[PDB]
Amino acid sequence: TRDQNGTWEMESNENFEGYMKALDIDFATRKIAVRLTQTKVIDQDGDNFKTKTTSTFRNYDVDFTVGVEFDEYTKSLDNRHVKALVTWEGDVLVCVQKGEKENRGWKQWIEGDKLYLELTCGDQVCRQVFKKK
Ligand SMILES: CC1=C(/C=C/C(C)=C/C=C/C(C)=C/CO)C(C)(C)CCC1
Repeated sequence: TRDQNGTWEMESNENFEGYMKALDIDFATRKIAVRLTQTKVIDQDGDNFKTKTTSTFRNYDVDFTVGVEFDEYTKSLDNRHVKALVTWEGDVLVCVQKGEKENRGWKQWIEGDKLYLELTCGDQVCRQVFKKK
């Protein structure tokens, strides 16, 4: 169902490098970042989300309200401005990031005690799995 609250520790990371390549993240950053285990912290209250994604290298925080379009500045990533919109499709949390890159966004959902994240940009898809701590 729709409750994504918790501290979530990465179990699997697939094609993170291709996704970052599609974002044109620089070589040295990609090569370090592809090594790392991530932790995701999600505070969800009704439609209000506060998320922190953490690694030993760099963190990325984004806050949003479901159904409310917002300007996302991807400073720790590819450093672009996108117009993001997060909505529910069934119990899948879907984000479209409109801007320079085509097909850019992500989908996040819970199955049991695991959180699944699919990150897309261009023709690249990264798939992550996290275990609830
Ligand atoms: C590329 C890249 C990273 C990946 C960040 C990502 C992919 C965060 C996704 C946020 C989402 C989907 C929030 C949903 O609640 C980190 C900062 C780890 C290391 C440096 C470069």
